[PDB]
Amino acid sequence: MTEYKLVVVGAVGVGKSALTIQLIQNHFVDEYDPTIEDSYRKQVVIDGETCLLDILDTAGQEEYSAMRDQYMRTGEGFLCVFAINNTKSFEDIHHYREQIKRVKDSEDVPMVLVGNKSDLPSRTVDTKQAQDLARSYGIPFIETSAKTRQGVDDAFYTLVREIRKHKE
Ligand SMILES: CS(=O)(=O)Cc1nc2ccccc2[nH]1
Repeated sequence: MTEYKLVVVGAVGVGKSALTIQLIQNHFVDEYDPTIEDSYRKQVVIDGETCLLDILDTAGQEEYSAMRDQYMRTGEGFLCVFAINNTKSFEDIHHYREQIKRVKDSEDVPMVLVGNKSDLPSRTVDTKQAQDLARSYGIPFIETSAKTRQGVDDAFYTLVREIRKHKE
């Protein structure tokens, strides 16, 4: 049972808890709790490899800056979760990605881009805007709603595969 550390980083109003809990105990929480640091751990069968996935839900407040470098250095994977109900958060990803590069010290990093609330009718961002951009970076774009549970496991399995490819 190999250990995999996945840190969840997103913006405010994305509902990261709705994604994490949906995978942990398969529960959808509509409520928005001010998460500071929530530890999660789940055992999944990655294409046959049952491993231990360590997940940490961080805060979305800019107040935590000095502690940012701390968790970003121990995180094997970075779960960039944003909501397509806001076009501002789509730009904030660049700030995070650019910073992550500074903490990773490498251009090669198994990261993907996902968008929650893809089931909301207030969708102001289209998939093309994300696909075209993701094409440039060369990163797989996966759209999964944590409300209806559409390819949730698949989105996590793909990430682990990317990490394994980097390892070996
Ligand atoms: C039970 S735990 O070890 O606190 C959960 C966790 N999730 C993580 C993600 C990245 C790095 C360390 C991480 N630790």
